[PDB]
Amino acid sequence: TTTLAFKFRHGVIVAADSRATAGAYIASQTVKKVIEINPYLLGTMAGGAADCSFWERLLARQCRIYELRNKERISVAAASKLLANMVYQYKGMGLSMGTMICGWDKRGPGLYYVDSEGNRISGATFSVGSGSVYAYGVMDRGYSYDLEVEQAYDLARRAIYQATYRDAYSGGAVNLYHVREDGWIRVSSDNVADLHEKYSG
Amino acid sequence: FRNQYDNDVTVWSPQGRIHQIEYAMEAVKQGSATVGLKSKTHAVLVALKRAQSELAAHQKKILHVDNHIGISIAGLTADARLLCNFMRQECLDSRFVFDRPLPVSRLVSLIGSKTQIPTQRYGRRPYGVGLLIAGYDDMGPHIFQTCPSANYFDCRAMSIGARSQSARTYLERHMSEFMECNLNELVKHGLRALRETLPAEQDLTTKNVSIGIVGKDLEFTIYDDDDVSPFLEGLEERPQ
Amino acid sequence: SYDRAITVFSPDGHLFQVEYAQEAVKKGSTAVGVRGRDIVVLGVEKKSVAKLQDERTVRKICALDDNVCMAFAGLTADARIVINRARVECQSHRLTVEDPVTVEYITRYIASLKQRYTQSNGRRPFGISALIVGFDFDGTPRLYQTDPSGTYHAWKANAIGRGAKSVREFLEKNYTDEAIETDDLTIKLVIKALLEVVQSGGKNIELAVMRRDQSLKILNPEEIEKYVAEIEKEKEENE
Amino acid sequence: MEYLIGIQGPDYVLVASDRVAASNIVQMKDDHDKMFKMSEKILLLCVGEAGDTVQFAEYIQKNVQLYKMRNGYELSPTAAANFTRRNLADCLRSRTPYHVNLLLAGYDEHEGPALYYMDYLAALAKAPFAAHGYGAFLTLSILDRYYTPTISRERAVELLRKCLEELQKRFILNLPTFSVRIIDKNGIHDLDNISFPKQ
Amino acid sequence: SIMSYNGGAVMAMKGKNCVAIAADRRFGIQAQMVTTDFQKIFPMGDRLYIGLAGLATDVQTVAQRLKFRLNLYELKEGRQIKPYTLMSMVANLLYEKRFGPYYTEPVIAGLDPKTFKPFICSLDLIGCPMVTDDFVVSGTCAEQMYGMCESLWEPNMDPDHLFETISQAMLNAVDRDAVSGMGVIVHIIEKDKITTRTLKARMD
Amino acid sequence: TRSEYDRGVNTFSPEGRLFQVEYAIEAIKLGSTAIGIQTSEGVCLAVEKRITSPLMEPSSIEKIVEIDAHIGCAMSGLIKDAKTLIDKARVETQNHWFTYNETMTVESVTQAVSNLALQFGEEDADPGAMSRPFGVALLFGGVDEKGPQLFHMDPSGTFVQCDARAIGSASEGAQSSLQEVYHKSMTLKEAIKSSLIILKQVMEEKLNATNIELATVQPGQNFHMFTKEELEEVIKDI
Amino acid sequence: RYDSRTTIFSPEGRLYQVEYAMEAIGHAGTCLGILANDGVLLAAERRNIHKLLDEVFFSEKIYKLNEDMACSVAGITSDANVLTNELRLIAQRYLLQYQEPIPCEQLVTALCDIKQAYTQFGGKRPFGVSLLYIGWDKHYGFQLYQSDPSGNYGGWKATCIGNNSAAAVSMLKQDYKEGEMTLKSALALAIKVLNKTMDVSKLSAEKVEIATLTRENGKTVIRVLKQKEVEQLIKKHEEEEAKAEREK
Amino acid sequence: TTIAGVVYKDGIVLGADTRATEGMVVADKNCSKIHFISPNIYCCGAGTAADTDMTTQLISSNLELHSLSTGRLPRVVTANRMLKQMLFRYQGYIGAALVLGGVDVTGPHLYSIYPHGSTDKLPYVTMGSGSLAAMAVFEDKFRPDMEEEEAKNLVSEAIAAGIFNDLGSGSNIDLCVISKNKLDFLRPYTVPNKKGTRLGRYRCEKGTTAVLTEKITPLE
Amino acid sequence: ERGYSFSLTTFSPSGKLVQIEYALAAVAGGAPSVGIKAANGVVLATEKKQKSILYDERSVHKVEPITKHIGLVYSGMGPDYRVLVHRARKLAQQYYLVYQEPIPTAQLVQRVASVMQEYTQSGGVRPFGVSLLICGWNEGRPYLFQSDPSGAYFAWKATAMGKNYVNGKTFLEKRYNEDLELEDAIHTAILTLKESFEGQMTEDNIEVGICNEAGFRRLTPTEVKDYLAAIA
Repeated sequence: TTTLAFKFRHGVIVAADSRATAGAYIASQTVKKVIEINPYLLGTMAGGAADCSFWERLLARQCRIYELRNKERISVAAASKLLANMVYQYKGMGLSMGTMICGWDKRGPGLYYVDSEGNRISGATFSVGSGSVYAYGVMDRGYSYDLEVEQAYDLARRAIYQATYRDAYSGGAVNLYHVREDGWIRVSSDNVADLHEKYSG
Repeated sequence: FRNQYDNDVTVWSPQGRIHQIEYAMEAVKQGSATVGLKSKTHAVLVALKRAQSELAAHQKKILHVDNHIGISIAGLTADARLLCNFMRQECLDSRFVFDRPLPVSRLVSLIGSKTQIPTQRYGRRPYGVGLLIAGYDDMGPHIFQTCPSANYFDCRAMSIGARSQSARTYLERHMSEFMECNLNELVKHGLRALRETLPAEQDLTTKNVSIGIVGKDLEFTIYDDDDVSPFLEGLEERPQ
Repeated sequence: SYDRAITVFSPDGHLFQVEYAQEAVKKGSTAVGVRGRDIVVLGVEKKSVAKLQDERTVRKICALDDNVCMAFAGLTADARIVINRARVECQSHRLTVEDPVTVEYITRYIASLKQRYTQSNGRRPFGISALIVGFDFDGTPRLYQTDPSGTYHAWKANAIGRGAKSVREFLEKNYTDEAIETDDLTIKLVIKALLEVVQSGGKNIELAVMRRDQSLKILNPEEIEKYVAEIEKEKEENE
Repeated sequence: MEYLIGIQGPDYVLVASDRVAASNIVQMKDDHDKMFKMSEKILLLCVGEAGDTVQFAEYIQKNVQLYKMRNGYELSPTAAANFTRRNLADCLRSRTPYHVNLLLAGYDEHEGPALYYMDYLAALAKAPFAAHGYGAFLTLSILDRYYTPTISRERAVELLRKCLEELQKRFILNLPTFSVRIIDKNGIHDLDNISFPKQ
Repeated sequence: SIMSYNGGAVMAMKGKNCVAIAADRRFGIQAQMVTTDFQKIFPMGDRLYIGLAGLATDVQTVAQRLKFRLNLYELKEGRQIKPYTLMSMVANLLYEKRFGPYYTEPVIAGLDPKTFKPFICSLDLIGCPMVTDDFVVSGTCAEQMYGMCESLWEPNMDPDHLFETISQAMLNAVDRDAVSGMGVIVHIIEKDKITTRTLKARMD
Repeated sequence: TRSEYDRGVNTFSPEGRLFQVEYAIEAIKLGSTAIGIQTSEGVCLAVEKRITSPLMEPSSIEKIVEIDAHIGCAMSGLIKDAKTLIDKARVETQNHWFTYNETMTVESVTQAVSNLALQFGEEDADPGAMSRPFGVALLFGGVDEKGPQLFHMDPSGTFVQCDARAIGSASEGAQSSLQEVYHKSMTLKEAIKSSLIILKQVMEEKLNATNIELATVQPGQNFHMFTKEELEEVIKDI
Repeated sequence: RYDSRTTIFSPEGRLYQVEYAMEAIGHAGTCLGILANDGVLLAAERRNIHKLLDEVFFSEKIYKLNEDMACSVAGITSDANVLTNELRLIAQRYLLQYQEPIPCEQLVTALCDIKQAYTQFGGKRPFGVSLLYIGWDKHYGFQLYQSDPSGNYGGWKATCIGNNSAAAVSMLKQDYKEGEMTLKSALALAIKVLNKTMDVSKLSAEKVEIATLTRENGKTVIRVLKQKEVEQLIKKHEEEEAKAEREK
Repeated sequence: TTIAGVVYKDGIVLGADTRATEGMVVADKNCSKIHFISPNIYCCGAGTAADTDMTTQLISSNLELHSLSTGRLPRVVTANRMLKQMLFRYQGYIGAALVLGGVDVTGPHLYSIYPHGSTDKLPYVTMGSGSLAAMAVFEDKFRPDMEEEEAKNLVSEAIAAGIFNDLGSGSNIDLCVISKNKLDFLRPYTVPNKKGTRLGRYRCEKGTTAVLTEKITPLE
Repeated sequence: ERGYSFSLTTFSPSGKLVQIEYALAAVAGGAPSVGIKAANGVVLATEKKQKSILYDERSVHKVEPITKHIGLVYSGMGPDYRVLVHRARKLAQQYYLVYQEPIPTAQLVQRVASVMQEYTQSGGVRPFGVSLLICGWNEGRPYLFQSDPSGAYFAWKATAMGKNYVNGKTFLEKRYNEDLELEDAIHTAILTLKESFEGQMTEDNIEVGICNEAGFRRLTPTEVKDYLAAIA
C-alpha cells in the first residue's frame, strides 16, 4: 500500500493506491484504501486490510454513537485517541495496523497517524505503506504550507503518481480526497496508465 | 387473609393447590380466542386479531418460529415473545447440530421443561401464555396446546382464551369431519369456530382474522387481510 | 404500603422512594449558580461554624475537573462519594479521548450514576442534587442541574436546597440579558439571590467564579467583604 | 533513541528533550513532544517502546491530576516518582508488561527540586543529572567531566549545548531541534532549541 | 544471568553485643553504569536492617511490600519484631509466589530485642531460609566474599574489631569484582549508638 | 384484597393481571401529551413541553430525539427511563449498521427496544438491569423499505403499527379526536396542521413556540426537528 | 413505618437507621481531643474497669494506626476493631503505593467513604462507630478530625464524643482560647472537661486514657501518658482545683 | 544431598546431611534437614530446599490440626497420604524429594516420596544425589530386626559413606530415633570433619580502613 | 422495640442490636465455667454434669487446646463451641505457617473475635451462642481473655460466665488476689465451681485445664480427683 496525506493552509489531502496483494500474486487492483467512515472524518488504510476495515467500522459506530449522544460532532483528536486505545488492548497477539485520522474540526483541520505498534502522532506530512519513502521524498521536496487549491491539487496528483509509480507493491487505481469545513470530497481517481500518459509529457 | 397462600409459586394451599399456578392458568383466559385444526396432512391455526384502537393495527397472534413449526400466542406479550425467541433458538440449534427439524413432541417437551422451572423455583414468574403448537413430522400433523400450568396436551383441536368454551363446544359438535377435511374445509371449520367465539355484533373481517397453515409439503405460512381474502371468499355466511 | 420499596410503582404510578430522596435535598442548604457571558458563579449558604470546625474541610463547592465545577445540596457523604466518582470518571474520560470533559458528558455521567443507584433494591439513591457548571472547548457557558431521580437539565441560573423556590422566583424576576453583561453584574445578581435567603450577609456565603479557562479560584474572604461592600453600596444606590 | 537531559541546579532542574518522531525508517513528525506535564511543579519524561510510552504517560498523568484535584494539592515529586514506579512495577510481572524507560523531574516547596530515573524495569534513582536513549552512553562522559554541584543557568544552557552538539556530531541519526525547560520556584517554563548550519 | 542484569553486593556481620551490616551503593544496568545511590540495606527497625540482592526493581518491590506488611504486624502487635519472625516473614513473602518467583536473594541481620543477642539470616531466591553464626553475603561477589570471610572471620569479635573486620572484608572482597562496587555503605548498629558510615574504598 | 399482588412484578392476580405492569402503564399518563401521525408522505411527531420556568433551557427538555437519521422518537414517562431506552436504541441501530451495514427497519427498532423492555422479570439481570418494568411509552416513527412507518411502544414491551397514536396525559382525548380527524390520504402539511390543532385543543396552555416541539421524517430528507422559525411558520397558519 | 433496612427514605427525607447510629454514640465512652499550639492530644474515658480487668493492653479507646496516625474509638467493639484494621490497611496501602505517610485528610476521607458505602447500599447495618483521629502532616501541621457513623467528618480544634458529650463540648467551646494553648494547658483543660463530664467526684487516672502526639526533631512521637505521668497530671489539676476553691 | 531411612527392630532411625549448595558453590555447612512434623513422626527433605521447608511446615500444621481434632497420635499412613496428595497436586513442579518415617499404633513405618509424587513402603530406603553410596551400604551392611545401638552405628556409617562418596553432603551428622517410648533427636549426632585450624592471623586491627563521613544516632 | 429484635442489620432506635443481646442471654444460660489467672499460670474449669450416666464423659471435652500453649473453655452452645475451636485452630495454624513462631494469644483472641463478629455482619446467619475463655502463657506472662458472640474481646484476671455467673463473679472478687499461686488458683476455681455446682462434683463431673510456662494441658481425671479430695 501507499498512503500520503499532508496538511497545508487550505486543508489536507489524502493519497491511496488500489493494489491488494497476497505475497506475489495481486489479490485485487480495485481496493478502496481510505474508508469513508464519517461524512466529516476520513480514515486511511494499511496493514491487514480486514483489520483496517473492521477497526474503522468500529470507529464509525463509535463516532455515530458519540454524535448522537453528546449531540455534537466528535473531535478528530478524540477519534484518533479512541482508535489508539481500542486497538491497544489488542496489541501483542497478531494485530497489523497503520492508519491516518484525517478531518477538519473546530480546532482546524486535523491529522493523526495511528498504528498497531502504538504511535498516535499528529503532524503535517503522513506517509505509510510500501512506497511511504517514495512519497515522502517528493512531498518534502514539494511541501509548502501555502499550496493554493488548484496548485495543491496539481502537486497532490504529482506526488501521488510519483509514489504509485516508484513502488513495486503498488498499482491499480488511485483514490484522492480533500477535507474542508463542510466535510470531505472525492476529488479524482486517475488510473496508473492514463496518468502515466499525462505525466510522461 | 386466608389467601396468603397465593403470593408466590413455592407455597401450597392447605388443600394441595398452587393458587399462583391457577391464576397463571386463568391469565391466558383473558387473551383473545384462538382455535387450531389438523387434517390428514395439514394443520391450521386461526386466531382472532385484536387492536388497541381501530386507528392502529391489530395485535399479531400467529408467530412463525420455523418453516415446519408454528405457534400461536394468547396471554402476556412479554412471556409469549420470550418463549418465541427461545423456540427459534432451539429450532435453529436442532437444525445446526442434527440437520433435522425439531420434532413437535420434542419441542413441546422442552417447552414444558423450560416453563416448569418458574413454576418450581422462586424467582421468575410462571409463563402465563397459552401456546397453540401446530407442526409436521414423521407421523404427520400435530396440534399441541401448552397451558400456562407448564402442562401440554396432544389435542385434535383447542380454543384457548376469552370465550373459548364456545369454540370448544363447536369442535365438540364437529369432530366427525376434522380428520378427512382438506385445506378449505378445515379453514372454514376454524372460521366458524371463531365466529362462534365472536358475539353477534362483530364478524370475522379481513383485519380481524389471522390464519396459519402448515402441512407435509406446505410450510407454516401465515395469511393476512389480502391473503385471507381467497380463504374467506369460500367462507359461508354466519347462521344468524 | 407502596412507599418503602425503591422499585415498586404506586397505583398512581409513582416511585415514592425516588420522590422522597428528591425531597431530602430540600432539607439541605441553598446553593444557587448563574452562568454569565464569560463567567459562571456559585453562591452557597455557608453553615456558620460554631467555635471549632475547620472551614477548610467543610467544602460545599468542589471542582470536578479544571473545566467544570459543582455545588451540592444533600447528605455530605453522598456528595463526597459522587464527587470522587465523577472526578475519577473525568480523568478516565480524558484517558479515553484526551480532550477536556465537556459539561454535558460529566453531567450525563453523574445522572446515569445516580440512576443506576436508584433502580434496584439494596441500593439507596444518592439523595443529593448538584449544580454542574463549566465551559466547553469553545468556551460556551453551560450550567446543569442533576436531580437525585437520576435526571439532568440545563439551567441558566438555578438554586437547590432549602428556600430554592424563593431564589427561583427571585431569579425569574431579576434574570435579564443585561444582568450578565459584565462579571460584576452577574456577581451582583448572585449575591442578591443569596442574601434573599441568607439575609445576614457577610459570612455564611461562599462564591466561586469561572472565567474562560482560569482554573477557577473561589472568591477568598477578603473581597467577599469587598464585594458585599459593593453590593450594599449599589443597594443604597438604587435606594 | 530519543534524548532526555535533566540537570539539577542549586535551586532548579533543567530538563531537555528532542522533538523527533519516527517509525523505523524516517521522521514522521519534526516537533514531537515526549515530555508530559505531571502538574505545575512536576513533569514526566518517558521513552523506550513507543505506543506504550504515550498511553502509560497519560494514565500516570491523569492519576496524578486526579490526586491533586481530589485533595486540592499536588503530590511531592518524590511521591509522584514512587507512585509511577509502583504502577509500572505492578504492571511489570503482569501478562502485559510495559517495557518503557522513563524520567521524572520536579520541584517541591518544602524540600526542593528532585529528579528520578526509571528503566523499562523502573528502578528509581535521584541524581543532579539524567539521560536516556542510545545517546546516553555518548554524553555520559560529558555529563560527568563537565559537571559541578553549582551549575549556573547560563552555564547550564552552555553545558546542555555542549552535550547537544556532541549528540549532533556523534549520534548516528539526525536530531534537529530540542525542547529544554526550567523548573524553579515559579514553576515550569519552556526554553528554546538549537540548530547547526552545514553550508 | 538474571543476577547479572543489575547485580549487587551485600554482607551482614555480628560481633560482641553489636551488629554490622554492609551493602554496595552501585546501581546500573547489566552493561551500562547509571547511578550510585541504590539502597540495598533497609531499616526494619531501630536495630533491624535487611539487605537485598536481586533485580533492582524486584528488590525495591519486595522491600516496599515487606515494609507495608511489617508495619501492619507492628501495629497489630505493638511490639518490636523479633528477627526470627522477620526471617520467616521474608521467606513467606518470597515463597508465596513459587510459580511466579521473584529472582531476588535477600538477607537480614539484627539483634534479639530482649537479651540483645545479635542474629543474622540468609534467604534464597525462591526463599530458602538459612542462618549462620559467622557471616552471610549475597549478590554477584558471593564466591570471593565467602572465601575470604571464611579465611578472615573469628568468633567473639569486639565491636571496634567488628567494624574493622567488616570494613576490610567488604572492601577487599569488592576489589575482586566489577559489576558490584564503586562505593559501599557500612552500617554498624549497637544497642547504645547507631553509627552510620561509608568506608572510603576505591571509586573505580 | 389487591394489596398482596401489587407488591412485586412476579405476582399474578386472581384475574391473572400484572398489577405492577398496569401501574407502569398508568404512569405514562403522568407524562406530557405526545401525538404522532402516519401519512404516505411521512410521519410528524408533536409533543408538549410543559415548561416549569421561563428561565429553563428548552433544549434540555427532550420529548423527541433521534435514534438514527432515518428514524424518530417520542417519549412519555420517566426522563431517565427513556434516556436508557433511547441510548439502547441508538446502540442497537449502530449494532445493525455494523453487522449488516444497512439501515434497520423501525419495526425491528421497536423489536429490539421491546427486547430491552419486558426484561424486568428476567434472570439475566444478575449483572444489573431493571428489577422494575420500564416506565415510559415510546413513539417510533420513520421511513424504511416499507415507506413511512410509525410504531407505538407500550412499557410492557408490546408494539403496534399505528397510523395515529397519542400517548401521555391526554392520550384518551387526543386519541378520540384523532379517530375522526384522521384520513388515509392526508398530506404532510395538513397532517401537521391537524396535529397542532389537536394539541391546541388538548394542551393546558396556549400554543407558542416554546410550548411545542415538532418533528418530521420524510423519504426525501433525513430526520428534521422543526427550528424556531419553522415552528413559527407552522404555528402562524393555525 | 420507615425503620426497616438502611436503604430506605422517610417521606420527610430522614435516614432513620443512620439517625439511630448517630444517637447510639451517646452510649459510648466519653473521649475528646483538642489542638494545642505545638501539640495534640486525645483524652478518653475508661467506662468499664470493674475490678479484674488485666489491662493487658497499650490503650483501649485510643488505637494507633501509623507512625503518624492515631485515633480514639467510640462505638460497638466489633465495628471498632473492624474500623481500626481497615484504617491500618488503608494507611499502609497508601504508604506502599506512594512512599509517604498518608495525609490525615486523605485517610479520614477513605474511612468516611467506606462508612458511607456501608450505609449507601447493600442492606448492611452502618458502622456505629464515631472516631477521633489525631495526627500530623506536613501540609497542615497538627490536625484533629472527628469522624461520624453517618460517614461525615469535620476538622476540629476541640471535640468530645461519648456519653455526656453535649455538655462537655459546650463547656469546652466556652473555655477554648484558640491559638494560645501549649501541651500543658491543653492537658489541664482536658482534665477539667473530664472532671465536669464524668460521673465521679474525683476521677481516677485508671478511668482516664490520654495519648499525646507531638512532632520534634523531625519525627512525630505518639505516647500514651504513663501511670506515673497521668497521676502527676491529675494530682496537679486536683491541687489546682483546690487552689481555685480556696481562692473562691 | 543425602537422606536415608531404615526400620530397626523397635522403631526408626533417620540420617541427614548438613551441606546445602546453590549451583556449584556450597551455601551452608550445617543446615538442618531433619524436619519436625509430629512428636511421633519425622521427615527428611531433599531437592529444592525452600520447597522442602514449606511443604514440611504445611503438612506438619495440617497434621497437628488433625491430631488435635482427633486427640490421638497421628498415624504414618495419614501423613503420607496428605503429603503425596499435595505433592501430586503440583505434578513435579516442586523439586522436593522427601522420605517419611514414623511410629503409629500399627508399628514403625517408613515411606519415600520422590519429587514427582510417588511413594512406597520400604524397610530400608535412601534418596538424594548421594543415594547411590547410601543404598550400596544399605545392601552391604544393613540387617533387619536389628537392635538400637547397632542401628545407630549402621546409619552413621551409611551416612559417612554418603559424605565420603559425595560432595553434596557432610560436615555434620544428625539422627532422629523413633520409638513407642523414645524420641531421640540427635543433632549433631557426630561431626565427621571439623574445619582445619588457621595457621596465620591476617592482622585485622584498628585503623586499617578509611571512611568518608560520620553520622551518630543514639537510641534507647 | 419488638420490630427490631428480629434482624442483625437493623439498629434499635434507642440502643443497639438486640439479637446480639439474645445471643448473650443464650450464653448466660450455658454450663458454668471459671477461669483464673495466677502469678505463674492460668486455670480454667467447667462442669460436665449431665443426666443419664449412660453418657460417655470421655467422648467429648469442653476444654480443648488450640496450640501447645493456648487452651479455651466456653459457656453456652456445644456445636458452636466446636465450630469456634475449629476456626481458632485454623487461624492459629495459619499464623504459625506465615510466621513460623507460636501464635501470641492476644493475636489469637483478636482473630477469633474477628471471625465470630463476622457471623454478626449480615442477616440470615445467627451469631454464635457461645462465649470463649482463652488461656495463654507467653513472654513470661499468663494471659486470660474472654471472647464474645458480639466479637468483643477483653482481658480478665479471673472471671466466670454461664449459669449463676453473678454469684461466681462475686465469689471470685471476694477471693482472688494478685499474688495467687497456681495450686491455690485451682483450689479457688474448684471452689467457684462448687458454690453453684448443685450436686457434689466428682472427678468427671467437672473438667479443668491448666496452662503455665510448660504450655497448656487439660488435667487428667486422676489429678482432678486428687485436687477434689484436697479441697474436700
